Amino acid sequence: MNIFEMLRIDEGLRLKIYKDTEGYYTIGIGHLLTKSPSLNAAKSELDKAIGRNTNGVITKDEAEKLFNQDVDAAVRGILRNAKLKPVYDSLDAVRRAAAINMVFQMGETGVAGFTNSLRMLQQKRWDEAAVNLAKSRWYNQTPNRAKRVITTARTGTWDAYK
Ligand SMILES: [Cl-]
Ligand SMILES: [Cl-]
Repeated sequence: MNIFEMLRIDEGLRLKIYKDTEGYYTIGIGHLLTKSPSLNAAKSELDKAIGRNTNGVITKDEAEKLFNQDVDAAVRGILRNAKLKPVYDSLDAVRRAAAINMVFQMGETGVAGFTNSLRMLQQKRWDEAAVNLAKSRWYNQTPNRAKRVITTARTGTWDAYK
């Protein structure tokens, strides 16, 4: 298991513009296109992202390209973030995959927020970070995926994904 296969499971793959859980226009593997209510602002964002006139439809390859750029951007957002980096640097490789999952889904600003959990993760207080992470909108909105990420953080194993 790795961060790519982990996220591919959690986000699925979709070759046509679609709406995410929050109602936002998305495509491929969890690639947010826009928060605007326009299928047209979205077809616009999509085209600019792909470099061609897609008509709201992309291939596996294009989707994978987006995916790769987004995992890359999550990692880099973590490493640049003064709040995130040290927590991240302190973790093992499995747990790191979890942090990355969180960032890809909710953005660096969101996670950077989770102050208390961050502190407990760093202190390697596993059970408690898991309890605190659950007290969030995130968990309440997408509980099964959140449970998977949270077990990954708690345990340091890929159990939840096998
Ligand atoms: Cl992009
Ligand atoms: Cl879910």
